[PDB]
Amino acid sequence: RLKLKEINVVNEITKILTGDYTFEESLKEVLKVLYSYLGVEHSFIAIREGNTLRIASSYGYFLNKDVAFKKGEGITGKVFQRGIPLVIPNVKHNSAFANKTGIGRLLTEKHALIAAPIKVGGEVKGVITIFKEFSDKESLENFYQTINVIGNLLGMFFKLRE
Amino acid sequence: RLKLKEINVVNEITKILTGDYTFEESLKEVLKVLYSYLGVEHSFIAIREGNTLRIASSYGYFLNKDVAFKKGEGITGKVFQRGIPLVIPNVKHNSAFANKTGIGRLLTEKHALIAAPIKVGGEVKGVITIFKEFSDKESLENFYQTINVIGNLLGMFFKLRE
Ligand SMILES: [Cl-]
Ligand SMILES: [Cl-]
Ligand SMILES: [Cl-]
Ligand SMILES: [Cl-]
Repeated sequence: RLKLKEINVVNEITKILTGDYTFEESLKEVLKVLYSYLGVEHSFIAIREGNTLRIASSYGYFLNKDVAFKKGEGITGKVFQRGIPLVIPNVKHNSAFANKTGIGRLLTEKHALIAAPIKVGGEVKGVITIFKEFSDKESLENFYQTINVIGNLLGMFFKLRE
Repeated sequence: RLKLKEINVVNEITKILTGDYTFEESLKEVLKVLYSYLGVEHSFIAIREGNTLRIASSYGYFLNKDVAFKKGEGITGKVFQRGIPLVIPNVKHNSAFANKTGIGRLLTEKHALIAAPIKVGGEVKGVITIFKEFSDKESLENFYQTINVIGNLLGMFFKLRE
């Protein structure tokens, strides 16, 4: 049951983020458990450097990639600017998908992209972006609720670590 | 749509808890938004002092009531002990309901009790307990996930405020 895995992964992420790991190690471990609990094969967390977004931690294909997004740039960039999420089914062939890392070639037709804002005091400080396969648009919409929760936990972690 | 209100209340709670309100005002405001967004008319957040839980904040019937729970004592005490949630339909008539606060006589048969742990580093530091009417076991299960999420946000907050 997916909901059961979602409950458990949220609990586990809270345990990690209330621990004493470094900022970078904490983010990395969150993405690792998204893989091991929820099957998220590729993901990253990008952090604001003023008006630009830079990948701070990654899992899967984004390892050893140094990428940046400007406000309005692609899916992640729009989420950064507006502080509202984007849920994009079959992203491989979506027009707004900027595929800034050539990851598209590595996706299938079922992969969706969900990008959610990370907010502190209601202001966007980062974005979490994940790729995961879905068979129908309804299951995708449900899954977004969980990724939104994780974005919020990350917002509290950003506050915690100043 | 309920899912939409749940998403919005989680965002709002994160905004409150990453702000600068006092510890007690923050907890109270969380319970206030549970009422305003999700219709939760009676609730409390209890915090661990030594090895006992004490009510730190309350809303509705629990206002101005001093109540302590020991590990294993009643429904809230069991969540405290095991660090796993309880979802009790028709709590008014449940054998494990200690009805410490005598709220029982004010509840209808439709009221459920949902109690979720508040964990820091995986250790139980408190419990959030809510009472709310439901018309079927199914919608109760969905609602439980959201209360669990709020317990996790509160865990982050407890870490934030030392
Ligand atoms: Cl840990
Ligand atoms: Cl009520
Ligand atoms: Cl009880
Ligand atoms: Cl027990």
